[PDB]
Amino acid sequence: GTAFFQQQQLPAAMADTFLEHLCLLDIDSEPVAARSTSIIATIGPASRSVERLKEMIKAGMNIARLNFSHGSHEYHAESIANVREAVESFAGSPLSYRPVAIALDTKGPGSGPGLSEQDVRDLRFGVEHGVDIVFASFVRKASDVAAVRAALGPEGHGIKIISKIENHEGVKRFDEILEVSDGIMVARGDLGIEIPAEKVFLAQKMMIGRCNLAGKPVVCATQMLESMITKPRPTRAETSDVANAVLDGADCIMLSGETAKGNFPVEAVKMQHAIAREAEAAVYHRQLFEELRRAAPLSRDPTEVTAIGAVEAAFKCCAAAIIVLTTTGRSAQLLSRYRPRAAVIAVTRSAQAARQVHLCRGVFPLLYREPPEAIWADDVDRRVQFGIESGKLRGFLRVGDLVIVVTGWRPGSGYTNIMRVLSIS
Amino acid sequence: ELGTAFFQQQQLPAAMADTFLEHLCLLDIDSEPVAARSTSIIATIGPASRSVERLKEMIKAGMNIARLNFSHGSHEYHAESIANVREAVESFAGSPLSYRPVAIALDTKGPPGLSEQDVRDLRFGVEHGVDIVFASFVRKASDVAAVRAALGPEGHGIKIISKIENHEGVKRFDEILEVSDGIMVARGDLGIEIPAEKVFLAQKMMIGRCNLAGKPVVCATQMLESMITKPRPTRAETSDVANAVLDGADCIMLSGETAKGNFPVEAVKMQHAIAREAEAAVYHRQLFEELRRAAPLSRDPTEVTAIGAVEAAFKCCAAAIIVLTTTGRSAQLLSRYRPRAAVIAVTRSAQAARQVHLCRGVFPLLYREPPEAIWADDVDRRVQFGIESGKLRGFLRVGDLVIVVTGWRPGSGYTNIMRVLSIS
Amino acid sequence: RADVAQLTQELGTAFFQQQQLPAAMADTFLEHLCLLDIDSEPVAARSTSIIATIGPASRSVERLKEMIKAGMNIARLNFSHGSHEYHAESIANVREAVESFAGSPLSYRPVAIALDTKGPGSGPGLSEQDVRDLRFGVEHGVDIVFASFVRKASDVAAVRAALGPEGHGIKIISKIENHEGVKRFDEILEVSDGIMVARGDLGIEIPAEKVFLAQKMMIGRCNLAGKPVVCATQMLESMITKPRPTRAETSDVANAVLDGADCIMLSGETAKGNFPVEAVKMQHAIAREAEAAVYHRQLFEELRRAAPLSRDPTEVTAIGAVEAAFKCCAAAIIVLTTTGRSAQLLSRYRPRAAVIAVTRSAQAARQVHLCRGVFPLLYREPPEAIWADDVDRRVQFGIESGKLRGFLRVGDLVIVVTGWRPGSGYTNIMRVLSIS
Amino acid sequence: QQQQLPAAMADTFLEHLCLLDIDSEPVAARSTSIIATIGPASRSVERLKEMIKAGMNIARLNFSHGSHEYHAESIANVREAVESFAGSPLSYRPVAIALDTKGPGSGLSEQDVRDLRFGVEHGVDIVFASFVRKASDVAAVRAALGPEGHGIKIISKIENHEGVKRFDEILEVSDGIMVARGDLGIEIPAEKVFLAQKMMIGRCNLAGKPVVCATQMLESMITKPRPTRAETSDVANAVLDGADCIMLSGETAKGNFPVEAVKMQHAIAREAEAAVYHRQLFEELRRAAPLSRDPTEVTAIGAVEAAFKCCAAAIIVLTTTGRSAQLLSRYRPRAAVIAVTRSAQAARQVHLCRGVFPLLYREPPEAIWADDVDRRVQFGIESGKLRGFLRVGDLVIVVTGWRPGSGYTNIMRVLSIS
Ligand SMILES: Nc1c(S(=O)(=O)O)cc2c(c1O)C(=O)c1ccccc1C2=O
Ligand SMILES: Nc1c(S(=O)(=O)O)cc2c(c1O)C(=O)c1ccccc1C2=O
Ligand SMILES: O=P(O)(O)OC[C@H]1O[C@](O)(COP(=O)(O)O)[C@@H](O)[C@@H]1O
Ligand SMILES: O=P(O)(O)OC[C@H]1O[C@](O)(COP(=O)(O)O)[C@@H](O)[C@@H]1O
Ligand SMILES: O=P(O)(O)OC[C@H]1O[C@](O)(COP(=O)(O)O)[C@@H](O)[C@@H]1O
Ligand SMILES: O=P(O)(O)OC[C@H]1O[C@](O)(COP(=O)(O)O)[C@@H](O)[C@@H]1O
Ligand SMILES: O=C([O-])C(=O)[O-]
Ligand SMILES: O=C([O-])C(=O)[O-]
Ligand SMILES: O=C([O-])C(=O)[O-]
Ligand SMILES: O=C([O-])C(=O)[O-]
Ligand SMILES: [K+]
Ligand SMILES: [K+]
Ligand SMILES: [K+]
Ligand SMILES: [K+]
Ligand SMILES: [Mg+2]
Ligand SMILES: [Mg+2]
Ligand SMILES: [Mg+2]
Ligand SMILES: [Mg+2]
Repeated sequence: GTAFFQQQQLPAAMADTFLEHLCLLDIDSEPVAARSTSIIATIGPASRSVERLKEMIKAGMNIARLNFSHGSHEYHAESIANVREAVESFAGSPLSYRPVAIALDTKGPGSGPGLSEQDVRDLRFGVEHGVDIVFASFVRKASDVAAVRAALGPEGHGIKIISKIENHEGVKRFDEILEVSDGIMVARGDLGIEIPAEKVFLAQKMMIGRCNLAGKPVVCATQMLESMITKPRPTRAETSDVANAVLDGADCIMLSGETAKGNFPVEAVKMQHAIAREAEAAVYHRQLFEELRRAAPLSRDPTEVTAIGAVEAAFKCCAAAIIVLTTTGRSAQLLSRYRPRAAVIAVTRSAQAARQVHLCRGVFPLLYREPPEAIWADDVDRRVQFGIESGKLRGFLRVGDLVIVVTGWRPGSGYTNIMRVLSIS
Repeated sequence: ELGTAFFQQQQLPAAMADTFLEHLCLLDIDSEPVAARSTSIIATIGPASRSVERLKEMIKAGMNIARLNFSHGSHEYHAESIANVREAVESFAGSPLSYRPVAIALDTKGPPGLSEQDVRDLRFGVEHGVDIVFASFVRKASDVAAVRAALGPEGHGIKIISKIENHEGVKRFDEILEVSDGIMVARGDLGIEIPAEKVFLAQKMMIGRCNLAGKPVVCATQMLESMITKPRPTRAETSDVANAVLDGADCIMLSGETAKGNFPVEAVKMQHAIAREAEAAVYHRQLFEELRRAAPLSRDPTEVTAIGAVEAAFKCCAAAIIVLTTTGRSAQLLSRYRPRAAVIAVTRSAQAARQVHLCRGVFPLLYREPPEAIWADDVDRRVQFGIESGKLRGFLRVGDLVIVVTGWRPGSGYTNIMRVLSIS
Repeated sequence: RADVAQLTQELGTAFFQQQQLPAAMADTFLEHLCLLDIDSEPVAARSTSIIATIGPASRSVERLKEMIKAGMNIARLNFSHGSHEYHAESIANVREAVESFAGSPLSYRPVAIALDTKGPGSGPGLSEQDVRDLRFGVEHGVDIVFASFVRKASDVAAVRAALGPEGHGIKIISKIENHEGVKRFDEILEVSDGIMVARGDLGIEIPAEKVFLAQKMMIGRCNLAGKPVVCATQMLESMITKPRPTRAETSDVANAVLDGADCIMLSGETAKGNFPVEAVKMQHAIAREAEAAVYHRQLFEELRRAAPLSRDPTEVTAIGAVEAAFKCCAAAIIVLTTTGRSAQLLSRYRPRAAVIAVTRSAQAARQVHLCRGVFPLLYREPPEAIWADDVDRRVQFGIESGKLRGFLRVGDLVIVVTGWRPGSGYTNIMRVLSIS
Repeated sequence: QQQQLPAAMADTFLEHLCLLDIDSEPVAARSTSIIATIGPASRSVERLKEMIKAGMNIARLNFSHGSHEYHAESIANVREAVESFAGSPLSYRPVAIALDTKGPGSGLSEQDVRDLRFGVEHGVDIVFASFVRKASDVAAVRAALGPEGHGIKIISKIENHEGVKRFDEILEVSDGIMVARGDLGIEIPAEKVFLAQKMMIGRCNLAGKPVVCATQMLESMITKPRPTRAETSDVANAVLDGADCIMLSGETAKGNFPVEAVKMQHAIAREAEAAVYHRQLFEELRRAAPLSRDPTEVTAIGAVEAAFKCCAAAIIVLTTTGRSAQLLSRYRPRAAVIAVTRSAQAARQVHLCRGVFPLLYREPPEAIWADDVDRRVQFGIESGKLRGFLRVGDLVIVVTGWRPGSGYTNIMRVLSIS
């Protein structure tokens, strides 16, 4: 239909140049797709009430951040329990249940060179309480990431380490840090004090670009909607900053004081949600996909090979979604690195992977709870049908849509190799 | 890894260039072609190439399609030539490393409508089971419809390749291509009907439009003309063959060179050698991107699977794309995106195996095994047949990655699956 | 590597590490972002003009001199506040601070005066207060009018009519502040001299989360049209009370420049805030960093591809001069202009080289601040007897001022743009000159 | 529209090919120079006048055949036919004389030393040096031309594997290259010659140096009045590849249709030049060309950019050595490069550069240098109007210098005709 091609900035998406793409942006072209940039909300006095956390989950919060710079272990354990109670209050309806990751933001090394003793204790607290992510403060070199990894012990092997770049050394040693990290956070607060304030945008745009190239998650953080701590609406610079972080290529956007201590935690989440949807439709996918494809090296890994085939197939038919079965989240992450316009619906039995895939843009995790079928092929199909039924319920899919389905040839992680074109019935 | 030697062969340094100009500068005469020759060779069978023994040598040299020119000879003469082609083709039906399907194409004499002789010759083609018709002097869409009507109740599966030989056919090209299975740039008559210095424009335009439409295009006439009397061609002749391949031609043709000349086998060998060199020199980076950008969005799962499979093949430098096809359509749709990987088409149809030679880079395998009771097993047996033939022919080695294209249920029109397999 | 090797041996590796030059030679926009370096220092003069609102915090002659030194190019007078007497006093103070540096072209900095109208309130047509304020502007010789709440082409015709016969030279920058203005944008831009993305009212008239789409669309269309575009409101809002801005604020300023804005504006930051000079200095520092981070390779190619073929010799000379400037990394393009038009046409192709515009018109010297990368040099000398010698004196004046201000260095290449006959509209010559 | 303008505005090379129209007639003058070998079939003064009218720009004398006396007679006949049109200076066409050496066979041969000395004594403009295989071979040819031999342009013939492999070092010291396909097709596999041709043409286009495509281009025309389909295709593809010159050997030296072979190359080259995809070509030439601090190089790119912006009918350039015209030519403008020169040798040698139309200025010098320049520019305009290049209302780009003498080009002006 003609109405379909007027929505989600589709006239601007078919432009032959970036300049004509900008000229074709339409304030009346309403976003159609689900919001793909994850929202991280920092927990605190303003957002710990189980009833308030349910409202923030409904507003769009995907990751709950625990700032270990404030509060005791007892306070953070209560935070975790309240988060989990609000999240599990929706588990009764599996087709609409939203997983929410728990991220521990460390205090940092302070005037020291290595892992502080408080960080060692907080990291072990995280492992004991099953946190999904660590936002490691003031990472300056690859050895800092190794020390965080060592402090998590043998039972914290699955925890994702997102390195916070907050100073000149972190920016200069970026490549070595990214190589050993699961992802990066552009921690603009400290970075804006450590380097000239007028240079932060260069560091942000560089790090987002390099993470997009590496296929690793990147978070844009601090003062995104700062004025919303006290005011019900943000400034023009604030909405622009959120939209530009999304247009830059950020996988996640973050709220600090806006959700931890402010008077508008639910409204700050709703504002980030509304801006991110508008900004994602305004992404010039033609140039982005082409540049991601050209820059990505050749690969002999069947997961990586299937992912680019599926993203290409998804673009060819305007697929509403790419449904992928995943154990660790990796197959969904490899689909995500090519920035498809189609939503990546990731079906998994791992509650931890379902939480952690929120770090990857455009990945919508679905927690599958059923015990395995006796016939593996039937078990794979029930999970694909679960993705279709959830997608229909959530508005991602309709009858007649085309979907790309990504599976593997055998059980277990690391064997994704099949891409199938499916029509929604 | 694949090794430094791997990335110096088949013009791979020139393939990674960021501009077409840089790509030309990086072409290396020492960079040897490794992939199998993907542009099919059509050889005209006449007095100089009719014998069963000569035909076996032409098949070994690379002939994929045998052309019978109905402007010369009689029905009896061409029936004997067809029988000799089939005898030479079936002489290799043992050793699978030598058995190659060979299509039979009937080139009509030409025309106020369809000529009485054309109606009789087209009827002869149906009775003798020809695979293709090269229809002479097609000027408009109604000319194709007349040839289509003459292919009668039994020959609707025969491919009609319209020969564009005059100003009217060039001007009415879009309407002709829409109703034809493919096109032949018949340069001989075209060079007399329009100024000789304009033929290259017509050739480049028609090849481009056929590539865009995803339909086969043949470059024909005087490609190696001097080889009718001389054992080696001129510098202009080898250049013409290489440039037809670089232009985007699916097939290249030999007329008098193989029908009446003194070096028919040498002419086939020469076209084979040039085509291999020219295919490695194709700038796939720009070609694939432009084919992709110009091709409209599709909701046909075969077309969607094909672009996914070609993208996947480039990503891992796949040795081949193995496709299961009954009519040849799934292989044709893979072929339109010009993959560097060979498209191994496994089929139970002898006709589809011969006809897919019209599509660049499609290597047909005719499968004769009895069907398995379980369809999923029958599919795996043909996929393994393609891998084993590929290993035997030199396309594949253990540890290689291949892309496998199949459908979700039996029958034609359901291709929707692309799998990345590691060769064991 | 080979398309920079000889110039790298000549100019040195240090030259090619500054002003984001490694990021500028990238083959993709993605590679360009990856190559951005916080240690790559900006070298070029700041090309995006700063508009500062003059009010209670920035009215004094002494404060205004500090603001001019900090980088203020255009003084905005908001006719929504104050009286005619109040704004006349502000204009006189701006002119006194500006003329305190008139002693030498090396210290002179021309500053435009812009009148921002109150608007039509609930009225469809021009308000009676606007008619009086517009006549005040003509009587006080303002250079620009920022016309509030423009909704259609007839609104700009009404503003033009209210300026009378003596306000023909005044530039009209239409403020787009509502849904109707955005929808009728093309018809408004066609009759306006430029546009202002008035985000404050626009953010109330349309959903706040859609303002960035309107800003990016309008900046793109103005860049395509070759007309000035201003990004305005809340750019450094927190600097009204704090000495440093938020991370969102510096990002917003950098992104307005990266979007293609010719001017950036400060409102309460300079009108009523505690850090007016610091707000101007902050916009100057961010704009210099953001201009070096512009991906000129894609920008110039896209401006070329989108611009139609032209038979106007000024337009033809401008693209030839911008192409020549990029080829040799020219330090500047010196252009002779009467109305500012030849400098504007150079400016639409976004050269990295500074456009030094030599003019005798004091008004054109002030108004060219609306065009990104145009540095106005007012020529005060009496005309020579021979026209060709007058032109050469003006060109040498640009070179000597450029050397003294640091734009030009010995060994640099400059591109010189002149005409064949006197008078406006005859630019047709481009010359490559080596600085000795 | 004419001259493949619908195909020229295409956004992709594929769509450009699809838009090629056999009814879109070429309008611009033929840019690719034709080199014709002068021999028994083309030696007469009367035959040479018809070859000049057919389009011959450079006369090649093959020193593998004939004697010094024979070639001197051929040179005299070429000069007599060329000067028969000098009465009308606005339409006179200069013709270069090129000496093709015999070669080294089994250093520089003693016969080559004598033939090169003959060339200097007879004022040849170009040397096509046979079997160049390294930079030292070019230096030997340069030495054999003596102190009174720097004026002659050395075009190195690449005819074997070593020449192809050491191409970059040969191109660096040569004025240009000839893809000598005859010997190259015997020295390397015949099916690889197209790779060597396309690589060498690309590298010469990148270097901004002339490249000639030679041998068997219209071979069948030695005995037949019309060429084969492969032959016309080969000529068109050499032009589409980026060749500055195309050559006729036996077709003009010993064949039954020498004038027809020249006419055929002229007709094909005009069609192929209009089918060049300038959008991609200019962008790639610009991107690949290095940054430069030379004002001639800087003015050249500015002028070519300005010409495309207004669809300029021509770029009129004043040149002493031909260098300013060569630097304009390397950017492949669609606009004709009309090179107004006082040097007769420069007017002949500039035929090696695609799209350069040489004009010999034979009017008296004006008193004011500034006045003298304007008359050389008006000369270009009057010749252009007479030859069909220009019409009243057209836009031209004029490339002049700031001071007399070679090496000072730095000015580009946009001028409206009449
Ligand atoms: N040139 C010719 C070609 S063609 O250009 O390759 O089409 C084909 C043929 C002949 C040609 O002369 C014959 O003489 C001939 C005689 C008797 C039976 C059959 C043929 C024949 O097929
Ligand atoms: N923010 C303000 C702005 S604006 O937002 O930058 O336009 C402008 C002004 C004021 C602001 O506070 C005043 O208080 C003011 C008082 C008395 C006379 C004139 C002004 C004035 O022009
Ligand atoms: O993204 P991961 O962790 O590699 O998971 C992909 C795996 O998921 C599957 O699709 C389903 O496997 P399971 O039945 O073990 O969940 C496998 O075939 C595939 O290897
Ligand atoms: O190219 P075609 O003619 O559509 O053939 C493709 C068909 O081949 C298959 O892959 C295998 O089908 P069969 O088992 O019937 O041969 C089908 O699933 C698919 O529809
Ligand atoms: O940019 P404008 O307004 O068209 O002015 C450019 C004009 O300036 C000049 O360079 C010099 O003109 P004047 O002698 O009138 O100052 C003209 O040749 C040219 O037409
Ligand atoms: O093309 P070349 O060899 O560099 O020389 C072109 C020369 O032509 C001029 O425009 C005019 O020079 P002349 O007075 O010597 O004819 C010079 O200014 C310029 O240096
Ligand atoms: O730690 C952070 O979030 C910061 O410094 O911005
Ligand atoms: O019929 C043909 O093949 C021709 O005319 O070239
Ligand atoms: O008028 C203004 O400046 C605004 O609305 O932002
Ligand atoms: O010498 C030549 O010209 C050749 O061999 O092609
Ligand atoms: K912290
Ligand atoms: K025939
Ligand atoms: K106002
Ligand atoms: K010779
Ligand atoms: Mg911090
Ligand atoms: Mg014919
Ligand atoms: Mg307003
Ligand atoms: Mg030779």
